[PDB]
Amino acid sequence: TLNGGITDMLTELANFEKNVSQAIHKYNAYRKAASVIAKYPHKIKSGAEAKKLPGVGTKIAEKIDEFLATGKLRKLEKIRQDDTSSSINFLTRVSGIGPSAARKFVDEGIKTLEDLRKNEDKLNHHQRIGLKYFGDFEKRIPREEMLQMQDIVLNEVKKVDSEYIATVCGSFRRGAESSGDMDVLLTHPSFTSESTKQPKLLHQVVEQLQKVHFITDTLSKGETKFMGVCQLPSKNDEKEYPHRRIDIRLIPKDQYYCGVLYFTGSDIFNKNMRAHALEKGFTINEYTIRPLGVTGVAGEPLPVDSEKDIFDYIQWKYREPKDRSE
DNA sequence: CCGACGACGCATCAGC
DNA sequence: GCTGATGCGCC
DNA sequence: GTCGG
Ligand SMILES: [Mg+2]
Ligand SMILES: [Mg+2]
Ligand code: NA
Ligand code: NA
Repeated sequence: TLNGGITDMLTELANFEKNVSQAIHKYNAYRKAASVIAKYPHKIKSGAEAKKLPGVGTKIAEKIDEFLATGKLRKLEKIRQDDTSSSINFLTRVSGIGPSAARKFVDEGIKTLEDLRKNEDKLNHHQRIGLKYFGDFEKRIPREEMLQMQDIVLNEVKKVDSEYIATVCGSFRRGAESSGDMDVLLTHPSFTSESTKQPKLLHQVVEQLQKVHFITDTLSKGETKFMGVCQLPSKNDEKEYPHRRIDIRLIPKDQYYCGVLYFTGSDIFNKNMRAHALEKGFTINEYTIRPLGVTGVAGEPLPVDSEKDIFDYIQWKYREPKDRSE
């Protein structure tokens, strides 16, 4: 947090390029520089000092010099004043509304929270629920509450089938004091990379978690991935808990280690790792690590019997989940 | 200089 | 209905 | 926007 001002500035520029400019690589470049600056153990004195870090080039260096001198950035100050940009940036905060939908709504005059509420019939299902729990979804989940939700999910899943294994990943597994949402990896013996010996494996759990009124809403749902909303039960006279985003991901049992590496994150860590995998001649997804054959095509899945093995292939020393918060 | 930037599931749509 | 492209989101 | 070829 030594450079909190800088990283906030860069994160804001990242969100600008992603939402308004619709330039996904600029957004990624900014988020990368923010990440590598975030863990830099010195209070940065100059842009030139920052340019040494991987991901900080000439442009960001110049902005950091402007920021450190004045405490602001004129590029952001203007963007803060632009009506179209302020609108798009807000609309994109509703889950389900991306850069395209945001710009399309503004063209119709739908640009405020009030406009969205009088026009629910123009939102798809995801966007309606996103609008519904707009306030709740911007609150953080204390680890105390993550531990409660974990006990519920892990015990309800045990009740459907004793052989289900649920593992809460995300920043929770990274040991964070708070989480923005809950992330659940799910494995069952029947679902392997060889055969689905048993249908509705994800459905059964979703239905069970709905019956005990944990899962309250569904954003999207398929055979392997669930996206929805959940809420902790409150006692008598208690004000209710905020509604929380939950993601449940069914991964084949034998591909657990690539799956648990992947949803443990962070998102930037994964990208840095997967980019590095390519430089070392491998491609990594949620399922497998595969070699890159002489001409580009991915080879066959290499054997993986721990998270560390994936680190070994690409010549990385192992990094505990708590050290992946990039 | 300039090509490449991680990799994928689900909802949604256009084309046939 | 199927196939693929696009939008949005997950880490 | 940045970097490695
Ligand atoms: Mg999360
Ligand atoms: Mg999530
Ligand atoms: Na640099
Ligand atoms: Na959004």
